[PDB]
Amino acid sequence: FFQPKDEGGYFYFGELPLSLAACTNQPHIVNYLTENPHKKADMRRQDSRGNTVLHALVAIADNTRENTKFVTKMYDLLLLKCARLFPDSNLEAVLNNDGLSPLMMAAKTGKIGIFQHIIRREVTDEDTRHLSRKFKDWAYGPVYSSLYDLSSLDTCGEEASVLEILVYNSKIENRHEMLAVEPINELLRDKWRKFGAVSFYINVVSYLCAMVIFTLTAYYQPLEGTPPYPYRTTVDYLRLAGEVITLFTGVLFFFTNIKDLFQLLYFIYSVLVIVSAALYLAGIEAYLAVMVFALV
Amino acid sequence: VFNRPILFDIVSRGSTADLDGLLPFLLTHKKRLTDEEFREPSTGKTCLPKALLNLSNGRNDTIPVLLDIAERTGNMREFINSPFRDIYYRGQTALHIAIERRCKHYVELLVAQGADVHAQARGRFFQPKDEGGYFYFGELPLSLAACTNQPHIVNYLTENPHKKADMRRQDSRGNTVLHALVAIADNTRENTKFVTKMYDLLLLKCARLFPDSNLEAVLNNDGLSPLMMAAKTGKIGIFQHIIRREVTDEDTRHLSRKFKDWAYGPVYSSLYDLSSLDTCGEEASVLEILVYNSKIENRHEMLAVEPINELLRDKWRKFGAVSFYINVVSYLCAMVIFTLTAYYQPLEGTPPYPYRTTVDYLRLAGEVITLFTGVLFFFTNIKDLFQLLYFIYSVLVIVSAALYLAGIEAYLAVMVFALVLGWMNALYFTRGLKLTGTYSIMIQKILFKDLFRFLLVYLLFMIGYASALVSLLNPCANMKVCNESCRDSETFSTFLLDLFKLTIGMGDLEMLSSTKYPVVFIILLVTYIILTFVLLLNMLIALMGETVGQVSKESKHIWKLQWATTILDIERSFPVFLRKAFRSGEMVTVGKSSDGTPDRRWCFRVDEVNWS
Repeated sequence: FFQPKDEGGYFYFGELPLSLAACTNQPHIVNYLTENPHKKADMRRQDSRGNTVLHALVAIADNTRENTKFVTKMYDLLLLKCARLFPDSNLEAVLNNDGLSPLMMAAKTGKIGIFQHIIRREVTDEDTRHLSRKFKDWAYGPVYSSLYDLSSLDTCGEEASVLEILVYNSKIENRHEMLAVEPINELLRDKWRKFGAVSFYINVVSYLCAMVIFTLTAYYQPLEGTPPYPYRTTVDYLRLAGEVITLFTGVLFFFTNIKDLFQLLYFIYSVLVIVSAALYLAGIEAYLAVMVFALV
Repeated sequence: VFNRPILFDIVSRGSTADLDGLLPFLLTHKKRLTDEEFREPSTGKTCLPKALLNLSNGRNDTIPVLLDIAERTGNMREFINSPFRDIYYRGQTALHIAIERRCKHYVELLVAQGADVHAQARGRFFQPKDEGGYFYFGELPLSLAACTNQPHIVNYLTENPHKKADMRRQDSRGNTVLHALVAIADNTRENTKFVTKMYDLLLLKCARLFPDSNLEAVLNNDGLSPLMMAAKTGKIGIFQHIIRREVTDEDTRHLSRKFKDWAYGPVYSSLYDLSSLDTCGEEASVLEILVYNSKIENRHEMLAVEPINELLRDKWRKFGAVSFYINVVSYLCAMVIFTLTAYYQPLEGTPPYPYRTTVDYLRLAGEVITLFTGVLFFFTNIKDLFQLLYFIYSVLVIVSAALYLAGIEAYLAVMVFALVLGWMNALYFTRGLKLTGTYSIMIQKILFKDLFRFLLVYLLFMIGYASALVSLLNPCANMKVCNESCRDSETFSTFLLDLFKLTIGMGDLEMLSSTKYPVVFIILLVTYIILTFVLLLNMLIALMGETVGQVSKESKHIWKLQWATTILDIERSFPVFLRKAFRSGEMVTVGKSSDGTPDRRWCFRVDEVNWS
């Protein structure tokens, strides 16, 4: 009954009385259970699913106005609580059984509201503001040089950066809309005007050149039967230099997909180029038949 | 006192408790606080700007004490003039910072002791946002208060029982406070409201205090009027307001734009001025920059203002359609005459110059006026020193003239180029009446982008597959079974010809079963031709069907844009000083005090209807 609604469950709050009060929006109960002149619980202890109260709080979050308002401030309340009462580490760093951050789980299931808020929020009182996200640098009248943090936004597959789950593994109804947030939409242009178009154009021009070279080596072959390996003369150096770089493109696109252990087509390309390489190494009839498959 | 850091700490704290009794040391060791070593040489900031940079509630009450110290040295001038020196923050006398933080008290003091009412901080930080700049206000303290919307500061700096600045002095970019005020103007409600009235405030100020000339007349380094710069960057709001505004109090209303003539109940014969609206390239009239040089996101919308939209019709119903029809009919006649002289020529070889008989007077009279149209369209574009096509027309007509003057063979070859290119240019007139020129919209996308890239990629596809097939005859032995005319050969490219003939989506090529001739060749051929000839062109057909629904405003908009372009160049083609449109107006004292010109002060009259 307490599992999420995709495992036959009816309501999943987090299997913890503290989180049970949290999701159900009973702040006074939270203040009591966190601290009271008796037994008291720490939001430290995660659940039987790897989650602590924050992750749960994100789970049952929704996008309707009501299911954003209260949860927004409740999250910050409990965060500041854990901060003050544990002013050495932070709660945000703790990961679930899948090792995801609460921000990560916010991204995956596409919870717009809580994510849109957690990306901006800054701690006003500088007493302990050392967990804020948005900063300030200077305001010369009408222009604020605002400064957005990036610490789990981009590390290229080293700690499951959020942008990765946004781009590759996301099949989310709100995947598009979430990208409209400032420090992501801008980061697109930032990675674009540098290292964005340069390598893209390099790759497209090199690919077109390789394909035209394969066409070249195709049309200038000895025709009318008998395809053995004829490389013995200077004019055949052209075909030799074309086929070696053909096999080179093959092994390169092979290495591209073996590192994954339009995502396999360029690999089947390499497979057929290797078929061609073997068949031409044999140098027997009915063996150029795969060169045409490779070209097409 | 002991170092630059200690005093910076003292002042950033905000209490002179650590500064008291330091001035007798300063005088003791002749330490003049003006000295530069107490400035971090990275930029040059001194005690005062570092002080004012830190502000609690608007009061860091050691500042007057520090200035007392400066006068204990006996120096304020060197002190209060300590401009920042680098490429990021250049100049920027402390007064700029004080005004930016907006504590009119410290403003009062600094100005009273007297800093300067001029410091042109040209640090790249202060450039516009298209030269790496972050904020461009106008390099003048007065304009700095203006843009930042601090009216009281404006009243103080304009006039006060001390040094005071005149909005006369332009910037290091040719601009005075009005031009700047237009620069940082925007189109959002907020960035229109305050700037609207601030502009009028400062304008009336300059008027009253300089009631001989006007500020509006002063031009920037590019010689543009503030109204001009408003037009160019497409600032709708400030422009829409400056075109209507009229000075209510007739004491000095001799700068207003809209006037009144009579109101017979519900009809007001309102009268809009035109003094920088139209002079045909003599003083950079605003309509010119609106029509020719404008590539503005709001170029269309700004035209919706009354005394411009009406002026279109005004120049249309007179001198608008007459010369347009004259030009189109004369052009069609010239082209049909060139066709005439083309078809009636001596054929079957031998094109010398045969003009010796009466029947050849027809060809002579046709070719002379052909060369005349050529030299005319040549003169059209040489005055510029569908804007060069009619000139390349003339170039090729002159090629034809020279080649026929030679009268040798292979020399009529350019007459056909001339005829075909002229009948292509026939589209230039075919963009006016009857909603002609709709194609001229869609050709903007299909010829340059869509059909272009499609034909490129498809040609590459088919040539690659052609190499494939011409290499795919040796196994699957040489046979290309006769189509539904190259036979097995090795020459150079006849393959490509007959193969393209095959690729023609002409007749649904034969089907096979129990293969005897090339076996795996046919399946590749059929799947490829299905790919390219059942999807690609269909991809493009669907692309057309979806892209055609983009015409929203650019039908009437490109229609009146044609109006603008054509009509205005028409005016630009013949003597405008002749009796033309944009008629006269009411006489002096309601037609004087030049933003333009004589007592008539040429205006237009629009008859509005309203009930109230």
